[PDB]
Amino acid sequence: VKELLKYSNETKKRNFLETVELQVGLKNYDPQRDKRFSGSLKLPNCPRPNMSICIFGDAFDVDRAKSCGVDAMSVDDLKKLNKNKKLIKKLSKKYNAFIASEVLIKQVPRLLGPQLSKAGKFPTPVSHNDDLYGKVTDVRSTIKFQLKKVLCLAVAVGNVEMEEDVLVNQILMSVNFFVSLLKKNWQNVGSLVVKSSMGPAFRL
Amino acid sequence: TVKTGIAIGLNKGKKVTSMTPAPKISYKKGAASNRTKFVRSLVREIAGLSPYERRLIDLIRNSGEKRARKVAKKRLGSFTRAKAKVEEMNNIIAASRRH
Amino acid sequence: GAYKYLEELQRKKQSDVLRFLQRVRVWEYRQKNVIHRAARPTRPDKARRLGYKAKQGFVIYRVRVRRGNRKRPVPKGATYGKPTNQGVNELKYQRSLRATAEERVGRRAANLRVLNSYWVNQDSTYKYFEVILVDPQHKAIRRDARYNWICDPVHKHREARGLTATGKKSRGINKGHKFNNTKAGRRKTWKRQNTLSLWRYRK
RNA sequence: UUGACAUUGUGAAGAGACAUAGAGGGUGUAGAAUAAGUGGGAGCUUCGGCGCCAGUGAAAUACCACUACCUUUAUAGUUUC
RNA sequence: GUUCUUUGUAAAGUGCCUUCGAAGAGUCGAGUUGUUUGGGAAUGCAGCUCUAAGUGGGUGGUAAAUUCCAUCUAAAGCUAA
RNA sequence: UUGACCUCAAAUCAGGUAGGAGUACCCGCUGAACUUAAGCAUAUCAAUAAGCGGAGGAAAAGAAACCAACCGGGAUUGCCUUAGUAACGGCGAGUGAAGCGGCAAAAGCUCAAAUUUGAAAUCUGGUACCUUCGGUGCCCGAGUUGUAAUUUGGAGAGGG
Repeated sequence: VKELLKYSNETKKRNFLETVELQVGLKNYDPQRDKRFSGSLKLPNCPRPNMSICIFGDAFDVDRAKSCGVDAMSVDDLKKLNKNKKLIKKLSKKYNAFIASEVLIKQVPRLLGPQLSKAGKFPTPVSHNDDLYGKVTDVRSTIKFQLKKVLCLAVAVGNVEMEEDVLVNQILMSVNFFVSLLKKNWQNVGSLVVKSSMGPAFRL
Repeated sequence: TVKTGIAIGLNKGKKVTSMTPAPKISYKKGAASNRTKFVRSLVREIAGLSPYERRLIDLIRNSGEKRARKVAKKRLGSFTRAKAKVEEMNNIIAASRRH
Repeated sequence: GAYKYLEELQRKKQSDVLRFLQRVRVWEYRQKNVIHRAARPTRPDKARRLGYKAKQGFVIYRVRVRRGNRKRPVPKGATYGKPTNQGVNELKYQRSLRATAEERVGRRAANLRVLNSYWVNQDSTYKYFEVILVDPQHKAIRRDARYNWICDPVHKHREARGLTATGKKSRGINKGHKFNNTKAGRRKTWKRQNTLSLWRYRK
């Protein structure tokens, strides 16, 4: 189980030889086809910090600009509409709201090809800002399948504790197992190869 | 399960005090036992598979279980027998090739 | 016991091991006679569940029967009737190969009162079975509160009638609403509802 | 009579998928350059080679999970004719 | 009814607890061929091909997926009226 | 060389048993046509006659891999009811059941599957006598490729 090997727990804290903070991936095995319907395309909601410092571009106005300097990243306003229009893309993702959908008419010319903007297919506009910040920096895992039957994502860090990250890969063993369509194969939880970025892989 | 005490209802019947005695020996005829479990796997390593069971495991490991149930149903009988058959061969693929 | 092992072993005939042993013995019976006496039973596990005791009066027999169907014995194909009634090669039998083989070995050894039998081999041209018969002549079997019923004329040629397992499965002496037409005495029961009975009084 | 399957097996060559680990090459113009190409990346590392805050395009490289498109590229076992 | 041999370091019956606890395979079923039948997506029965399992399998009179309840125990046999 | 084991033999050896008859009533397989449909091809007749094989005094069957959906019944059969109904069917002519209720009659069970293994304790035949449908001494063989004892699901056994 998850209590034995590392997985996202204990064992791999004697295997890392780096000084920096890196995020590990979790490889699963789920047989699917080449069509456009079979797959687990959701957003596995994690509880505690993943410490992945993916600096944002939060632009809020009035009393939403003040509740942006505790758990979130960059604190912006509605005056910063001509700020990132040029060529600067120093943000992994952004986050608008109720007072930024009217100001969502001039932040569309330079975010089309990749699409890191605030649309209506991947949750960006919310009036509850200090609630969805513990879901983007804590990481609510971004998913989108390609062509074959395998899939990787993101959990948390390994320079923390053991029973505090055992609830991070807990609501992931039941998130990529549910959205995983009824057009799949034998076992939706099988081959487990957990490689970080320096050391070996442990299996369950 | 208790009744409605009336003619019909979700419980069509009479409200009578149930006695329920000790059940028969003719209920556990699906019981395996250490006598059978033992010999069953012993003679299975001696007899093994067959030609249809060989390309049956290479059908799963090569394609899938939806396709393997689609073969053994025309190879055998019911979809109920197909479910049971694949459960068996998969404990031999995982517990032999890896363990 | 070897019986528990030999029993489940003869359930996985789809294995390369049994099909080699088979090939050897099937050729063996094929190099013999159509009807001959087998010294020792090949399946004492199946033989013992039928009622087998090793000693005097226990005759084991081997039958080399042909397969296919029953071609009507009409010369040239000569019928005379209706097309629905005019079948020739789509003709079967109301009896199984097993049952029928026992009947031919009984026309041979009539002093014996055959028990039953089981399948042993088969290729395509022939089918093979291992029969068991008992002789109510020996005082060893004549007495004994296990076979007393055999020595009586009520058990003289059970296979000739179908008082045997295979014949009672074919004759359909089973319990059920599916075997209602032939619960016990198909013809007697048939003739039973086909009977117009009236009492001294017409109700 | 003709096809099908049972009967009905042991091999050899020749084409041939597959389970598997290594390897390998593809956007021609720009960016001295090898782009369907995603996420982590300021370092992995006794070097520093590239980097990179920088820059150009339809698309940024060692740190590459291979999650990949792909290989009639070499095989440890089976396979269709 | 009267009478002779002690059946016997024989066996049967019950009460409490523990471990267990084996129940018939070229059979079941299925497809199809034909036949019988009150049997209707196939009533039984025989052929040939395929070819079972054990919290299992048979049946619940409409085939089927799916999650279930009922209900018993085939593939051995014997018995008067 | 001597002695077994396996399998297949020989005799006017020993001791046995089979065929054929009958066939009113019962158990199988094979199997019609006529008739009717105002014709006649499915159908009906009929799962009948004849034919081939097997018994007894009854015979076969039978203690549920049942019938039900009840406050469930509870081996076989027969009769009354069901009901001439459900269903079947050129949906035509026609054919064609069952559980139940009532009642007569009433019977139960045993073999494989298990280490007797501190003991093949089991049984045939010869032969001696006898208390002669049978008992018992002695000798062969059966037979350990499994005979008694025990136990068959309703249980039940190894143990205490």
